[PDB]
Amino acid sequence: LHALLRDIPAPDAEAMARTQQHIDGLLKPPGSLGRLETLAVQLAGMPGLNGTPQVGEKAVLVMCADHGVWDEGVAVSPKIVTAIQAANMTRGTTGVCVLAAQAGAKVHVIDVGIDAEPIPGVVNMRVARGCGNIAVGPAMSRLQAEALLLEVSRYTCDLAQRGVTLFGVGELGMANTTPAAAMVSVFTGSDAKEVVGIGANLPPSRIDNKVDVVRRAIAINQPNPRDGIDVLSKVGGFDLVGMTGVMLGAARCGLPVLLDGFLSYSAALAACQIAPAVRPYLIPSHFSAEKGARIALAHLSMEPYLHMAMRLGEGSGAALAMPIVEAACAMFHNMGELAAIV
Amino acid sequence: LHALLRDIPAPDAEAMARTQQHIDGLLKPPGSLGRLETLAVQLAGMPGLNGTPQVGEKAVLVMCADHGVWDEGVAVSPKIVTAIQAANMTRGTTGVCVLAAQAGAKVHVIDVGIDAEPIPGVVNMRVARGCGNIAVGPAMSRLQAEALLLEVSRYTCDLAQRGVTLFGVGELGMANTTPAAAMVSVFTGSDAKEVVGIGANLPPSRIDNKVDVVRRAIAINQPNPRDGIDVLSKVGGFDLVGMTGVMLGAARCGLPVLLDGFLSYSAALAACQIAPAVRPYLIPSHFSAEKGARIALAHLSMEPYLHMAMRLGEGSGAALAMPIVEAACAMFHNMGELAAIV
Ligand SMILES: Nc1ncc2c(ncn2[C@H]2O[C@H](COP(=O)(O)O)[C@@H](O)[C@H]2O)n1
Ligand SMILES: Nc1ncc2c(ncn2[C@H]2O[C@H](COP(=O)(O)O)[C@@H](O)[C@H]2O)n1
Ligand SMILES: O=C(O)c1cccnc1
Ligand SMILES: O=C(O)c1cccnc1
Repeated sequence: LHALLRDIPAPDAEAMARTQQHIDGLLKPPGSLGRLETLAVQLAGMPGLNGTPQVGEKAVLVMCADHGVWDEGVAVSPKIVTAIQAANMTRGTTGVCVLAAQAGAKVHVIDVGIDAEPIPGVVNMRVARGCGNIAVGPAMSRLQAEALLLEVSRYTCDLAQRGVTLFGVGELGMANTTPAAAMVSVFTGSDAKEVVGIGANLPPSRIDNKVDVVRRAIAINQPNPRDGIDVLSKVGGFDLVGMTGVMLGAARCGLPVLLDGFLSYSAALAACQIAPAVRPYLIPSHFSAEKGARIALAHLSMEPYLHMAMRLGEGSGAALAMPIVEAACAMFHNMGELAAIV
Repeated sequence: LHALLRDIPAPDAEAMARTQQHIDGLLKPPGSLGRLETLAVQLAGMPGLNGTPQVGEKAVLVMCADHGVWDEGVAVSPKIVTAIQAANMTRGTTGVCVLAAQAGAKVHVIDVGIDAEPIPGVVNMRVARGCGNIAVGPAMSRLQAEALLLEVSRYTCDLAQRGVTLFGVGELGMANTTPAAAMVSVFTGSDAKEVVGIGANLPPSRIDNKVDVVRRAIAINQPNPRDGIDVLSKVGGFDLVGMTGVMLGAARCGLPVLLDGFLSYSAALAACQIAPAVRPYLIPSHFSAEKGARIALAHLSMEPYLHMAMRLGEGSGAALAMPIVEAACAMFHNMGELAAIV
C-alpha cells in the first residue's frame, strides 16, 4: 500500500498550459465558459488522459455493505433492503442504473460486506457479513481496511486498462449515513449535531438518538484525525472504505473520479488525508441535501456543479454529472478558433 | 396578440397528481431524488407533453440583433462581431452549437435585427438594421415590439408541430447586456449599479460609463414597469424581444422552455409581466456570472440547477441543461417500483 500511495502521479503542468492556451483561443470571449474551462484544464493535467481532455468508457462503482450500527436504530429501512437493492442493481431498475444508462456509463456492483448470501452477478469482495457496530467498538481492524483499500484500488485501475477513463463512485448500505457523519465530525472537527442528517427519511423524532450514537462511536473509538486509515477502520464501514479505494485507485491510474453525495464526501475526506496527491483527480458532481454537506464540502474546498437537492446515493449524482465532463471535452475539441476576430 | 395571451393553457393538475403518485412509488426513498422529481412533475403538467414527462426533438433558438447603444462605448467588441458570430452559428463552430450537438439539439439562428447584409442560412425576421440607441430614445416602437412577439411566437409553436417538445432560448448581439441591465433595473426596482455587469469582458475602468448609460436610458424613456411591452420597446432590443416571444410561443403551445443566462432572465421578467401564465413553462438552467444575476433570479423566484460561472450567452447554458431534463424523464419512465419493500 505504501508503494501504491508513493506512485500516484502529480498533474502534468505542461499539458495543462497547452490546454489553457488552446481554450483561450476559442471562438468566445476569454474565460466566458467559466468552470467548464477550468474542468477541461483539470482533465488535461491527468496523465491517464494522454495530455488532452477526453472521455472514453465510463463506469460507476457501487460499493455495498451492511453496518452493525443499524442495531442502534439509526435507519428506518430493514437491514435486508441493502441486499434487495444490490440485486436490483443487476436488473437495471435502480436510480443509479437509469441515470448511468442515460449517460452511457456501465455500473459495477461490488459487495464488500453485505449481511446476506452472495448475490449472483455482483462482484464478490466481501470482508465480512456486515462491519462491527461502531457504537461499541471499531467497524473493522486496520489490517482489514488496508487490505480492502488495496483490493479495490487494483480493481479500479485494472478497469482503466479496458478503456475506462472516467469513474463515478457510489454506495449502498442501510444506516451508512451514521458512520459517514462520524467521519465528517472527526475530520472537520465539527460537532456531531452539526453534521448528522436525516439520511434516508429518518423521522425528526429519531435524530437525537442518531446524534448520540455518533458521539458514542467517537468517544469509544478515539479515532486519530491525522490518520485516515485509523478513522476509516474505527468509525467507518466497508462501503466507505471501498469508495476511498476507488479514489486512490483512479488517482494512481492518473484518471478522474466523479464524487457523488454525502457518503462520498466522507470517503474523499479520508482519501485526501491518506494521500494529498489524490485531490487533483477528484471532481465534484452535486450538492447533497444531507445536513453535513456544506461542512464536508468546505473542508474539501469543493463547489459542486449541480444543485438538485438530491439525497439518494448509489452514485446517482456522479452519473448525472458525466454529461458535464463530456461537454467540457466537446467544447475543447469542437469549437472553432478566434484566429480563424480580436 | 391578445388572443395569443388569452389562449395560454393552465397546467394540468390531474396529470401532475398522477405523476407525483407514480414517482413516490419508485424504487427509492420518497423524495430522495429532490429537484429531479419536482422537474418531472412540472413537465407532466404541460399540456403539450401529453400528460407525461417526455422529451422528443430539442431546439435552441438564437435571436440575433445589433443595438444602437453600442455607440455609447458599452461593449469592447466591434459591432461586426454580431454578424460574424451569426455566420459561425451556421458552421457549427460556436459554443452553443457544440453544446447543442452534444445534447442532440438543433440550433435555429434567427436574425431579428443584425446591422449587416443578410446572412445565408440564417432565418430572416429582421425588423431593422439594429435597434435605436436607448440612451437617447426608445429601441423601437410599441408596434414593432408587438409584431415581433407575434411573429416569433408563431414560429416557435409551428416547430412544435414538427416534433420539437423542448426549447432553449439564446441570443447574439454586441452590447446587449446593457439593455438587459436596464430592463432588470426597471422590473426589479433595483439601482443600475447593482445590476450592471462586465458583459463580455468589459474593462473595470469602463463600468462607470455603462452604469451611467443605463440610468440615462431609463430617465429619458420613462418605461412603465407594469407594462412589459412598454419596457421592452423602450429600453430593450430586438434580440431581447425575440427571446420573450419564444417564451410566449412555447407556453401557448403548452411546452417547456429552458432559460439561459442574464439576457434570458431579463426576457423572462418581461414575459411574466406580460402574461403570468407563462411562468409554469419556464425552466432555469444555470446561474450566470453576470453581476445582476442573483437579483433577476430572485424576482423570478428561480433557483438554477447548474453553477458553472458561465457568461457566454448564445443559449449555451440552456443546451447544457437539456440532459438534466432528459434524466428526469428517464427516472420517471425507467425506474422500477417499490411494490415490485415498504
Ligand atoms: N430503498 C432504498 N433505501 C435507501 C437507499 C436506496 N438507495 C440508496 N439509499 C441510501 O440510503 C442509505 C443511507 O441512509 P440511512 O443512513 O438513513 O440508512 C444508503 O443505502 C444510501 O445508499 N434505496
Ligand atoms: N465573440 C463573442 N463575443 C461576445 C459573445 C459571443 N457569444 C456570445 N456573446 C455574448 O456577449 C454579448 C453581450 O456582452 P456585451 O454587452 O459586453 O457586448 C452578446 O453577444 C452575448 O451573446 N462571442
Ligand atoms: O448524499 C447522499 O449520497 C445521501 C444522502 C442521504 C441518504 N443517502 C445518500
Ligand atoms: O449570462 C449570459 O448569458 C451572458 C453574460 C455576459 C455576456 N454574455 C452573456
